[PDB]
Amino acid sequence: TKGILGRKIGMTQVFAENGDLIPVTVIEAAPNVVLQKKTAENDGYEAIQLGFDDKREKLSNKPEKGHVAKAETAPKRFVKELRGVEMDAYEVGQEVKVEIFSAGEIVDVTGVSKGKGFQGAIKRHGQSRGPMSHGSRYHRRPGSMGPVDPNRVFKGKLLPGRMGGEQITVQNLEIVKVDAERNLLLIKGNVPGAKKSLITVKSAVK
Amino acid sequence: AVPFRRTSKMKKRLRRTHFKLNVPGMTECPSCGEMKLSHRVCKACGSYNGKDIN
Amino acid sequence: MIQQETRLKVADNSGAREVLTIKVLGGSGRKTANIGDVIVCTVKQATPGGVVKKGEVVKAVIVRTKSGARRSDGSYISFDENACVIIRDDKSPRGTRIFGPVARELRENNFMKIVSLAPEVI
Amino acid sequence: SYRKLGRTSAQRKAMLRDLTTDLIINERIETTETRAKELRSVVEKMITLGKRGDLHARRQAAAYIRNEVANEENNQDALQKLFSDIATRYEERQGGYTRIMKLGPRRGDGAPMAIIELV
Amino acid sequence: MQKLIEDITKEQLRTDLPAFRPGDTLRVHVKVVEGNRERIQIFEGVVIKRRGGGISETFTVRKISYGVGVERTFPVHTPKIAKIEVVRYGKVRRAKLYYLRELRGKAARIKEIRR
RNA sequence: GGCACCUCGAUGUCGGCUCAUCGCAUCCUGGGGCUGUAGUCGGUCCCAAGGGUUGGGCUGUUCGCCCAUUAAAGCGGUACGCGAGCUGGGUUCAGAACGUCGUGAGACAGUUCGGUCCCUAUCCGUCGCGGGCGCAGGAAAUUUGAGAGGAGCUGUCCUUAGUACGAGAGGACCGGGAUGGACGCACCGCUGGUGUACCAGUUGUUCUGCCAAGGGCAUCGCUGGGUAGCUAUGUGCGGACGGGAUAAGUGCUGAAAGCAUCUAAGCAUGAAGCCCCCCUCAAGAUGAGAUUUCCCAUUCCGCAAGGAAGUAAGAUCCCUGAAAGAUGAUCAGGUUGAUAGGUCUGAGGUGGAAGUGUGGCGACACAUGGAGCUGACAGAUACUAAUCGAUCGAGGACUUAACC
Repeated sequence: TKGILGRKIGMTQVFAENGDLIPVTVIEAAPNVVLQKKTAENDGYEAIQLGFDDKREKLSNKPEKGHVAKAETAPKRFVKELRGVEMDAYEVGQEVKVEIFSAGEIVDVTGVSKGKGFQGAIKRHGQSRGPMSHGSRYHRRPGSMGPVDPNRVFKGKLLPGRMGGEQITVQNLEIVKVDAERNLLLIKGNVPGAKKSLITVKSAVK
Repeated sequence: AVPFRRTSKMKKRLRRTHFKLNVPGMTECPSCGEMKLSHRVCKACGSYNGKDIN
Repeated sequence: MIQQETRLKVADNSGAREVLTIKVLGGSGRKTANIGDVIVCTVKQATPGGVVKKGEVVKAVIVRTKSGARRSDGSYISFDENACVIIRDDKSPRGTRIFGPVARELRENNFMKIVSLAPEVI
Repeated sequence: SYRKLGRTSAQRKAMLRDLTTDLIINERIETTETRAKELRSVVEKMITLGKRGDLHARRQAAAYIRNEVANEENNQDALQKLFSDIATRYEERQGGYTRIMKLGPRRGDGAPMAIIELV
Repeated sequence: MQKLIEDITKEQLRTDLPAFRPGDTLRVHVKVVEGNRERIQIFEGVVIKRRGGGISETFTVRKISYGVGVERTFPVHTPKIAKIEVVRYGKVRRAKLYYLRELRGKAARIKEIRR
């Protein structure tokens, strides 16, 4: 398989030479560098781990600097790895850029979600709330615990808690335009995560 | 909404094991002599970042 | 979004004036009707002389709503009121002459007959 | 965003207006930390306003700051004292006319005091 | 961000548009294709709104048709708005002229500023 | 229903709302056998619990009956689930009445009108979030996956094809294609909603000595809009293709028992079912895993059992913050720096500021001028604040292989 890692800059709409209107997700991705080529006979499996954008020497520490000095680049802030790629396709230290994708290709997209915080059950899992009138003192409560005979509540009754911050994958997205000059991506749809955040883009396994 | 049993001594201490309060952060004043917080102006010397404040 | 029990204005010569959606068809529980789909309904008030009287269950399609209708180009169509036309099951209207502007969505929903008898199509 | 300061908008706006008038009054404020942090920006846009120093500016700053006495022997009101003296003093530094000095908290409630002075 | 957005959409935003205020009256030509038979339906009306920016800029227009008022909306820079021209210059006060839906019949006067 | 076994030093009783969960004696969807199964439809029976299993009218009603849809409108268990979650319509108080019974006070699983539902969560349990310690040095990252979760639902239309079948009527199996309903996930460009330090108009009163221009209060005084953020009714996507082992079933070969026989030996096929494939968590997995990179094995003491005291890598305290946030935590930053607030330039929004001058008795309208103003938005800018500091944090036991 094939895939890159970038930073989500924004999202807008773009016309596609037919009259219909196509909202798009805008992702800038400076050319990534493979730092380590994970191989089967020592790592138990094959993979490539690669870094996305630079860091200043102030925030760079000595261990990661020594790790990067094999591929002889600037230190990388954002490092992830992919599985299922062609093992001999990528030499260590080479770039991947943006042009390995072409417009019209179905795409698996994965990113962290927008963090929201401690929300109630109403927001968290969207089950309805009680009456707002006719004497109801049950305005926004999260429902009954469960039966009596098991003498305890079961695991996984869905309760108020924190939202967000947990990575989510949208499948079968379609890349509508690639701008290799500015190192930009432009995918139809809506991509999860806050602005200027992590976003990784993969070829769809479907 | 009622304690069904009394809480024993070791349970009480075990709850209170985190209720201890931390020390502040001191730093030696720019003007000599005494102790001061970080990012607070000096109470005694009346100075901060080497500069004097009335 | 035409919804269950919404009162509708009629825009043809079938004699019905105000109809009352029984509920919408399609899936098992359809909470909504947008432009184009058949809704079963009863008639609340009517002209004296008409093919349909007051108070019988009939089948109809809404032809113009006040909530917007979205076309693929990016345009939207919307109106000031809600109207529908009574359709018998031959998928063509009961009245012989309809009034007012009608949306284009009833083209690709196969409705050339009412589209032709429409006085104006936007 | 911007802080709420534990009060709704009416007396909040009255509070900030009163503090910034006090700032122009005596060029040095002792208050709590968060009042100082939200104080800084507003007094320094009034300082930009006074640096602009035209008649639209006079009326705009009149609509926010209040009329105290600032130099009583000259009967100098706060508006004119701003618009004459302080704009001419700080016309050159294109921003950042405020400083925050933090102190130990009060005996009464441990509220973190700050020193605000215009410099 | 908005720098990169406008550079990526400059090639697609249209240019041949007379500048208009949302209290004026227009006719707009659309190239709607019905049965692979391309033809132009003209749409005469009055702007009610002009909202957005970049190519997210959009505007909308009202017309009274057979006693029924209609909203028509478009994005500003679609390829498939063929021709647009101003017929008459309006004088309004509001930026958004929303009350025209309530105001039906003559009492919806738009004054000719002749500017 | 019978018995009276725990509870009368209190175990809250119908129905409804919110929330589920389990069984299968399966309502639909899946696979089959028989048919008095031609085909479209069915009847029964078997395998199958993965998922789903509608809105109204009436009555307190479960239940029913009716209206309209749907593939279907399942049956039951969980103190007739669920009141320290909610409801109080009815039964189950005290008032009052009707019918009836009683000489009467009064009474009726007879009716009718009205009728106080307490609790600051201790421990289990549940949902999130932190600190310590461990993982025979000390750190920064990347991971493996045991093992957990979730999704796992369906219609309609076109074609095959008016083709097989059928005197006819009518109408397919299998296979392709398009599109939808409901759910869930994500997110503001669009449609909008909100938007209480944004803008504009406007009444009363009061205040800034007066006019002008403004301030306060009147639900944000009212009204029309509206940035960011949040958001659905708005937008994008999913439940695809597959593999393996199967259930009911269909078999191939073949004796026991010269035949027969899906059977005992062997070899197959066969489900929305099981395990994977999809998504997420996951080494406290004490079995504490793996990879790469950095720090090195200093100073003293009993010399040695082992301690203590400075440190390296690297962290922390403290400070500026938000894309994160109840606080912790996370992340961006801390003077070789764009972290936040200013300033300037913008986007966008409100929309024609004041002051002038003209016309007009006048309220007013014009030009100056897309002017004036602008919370969160995005670029630059060292202007102001992230200063001096401090604290923590390595020196490593037996054997087999192997070579100083």
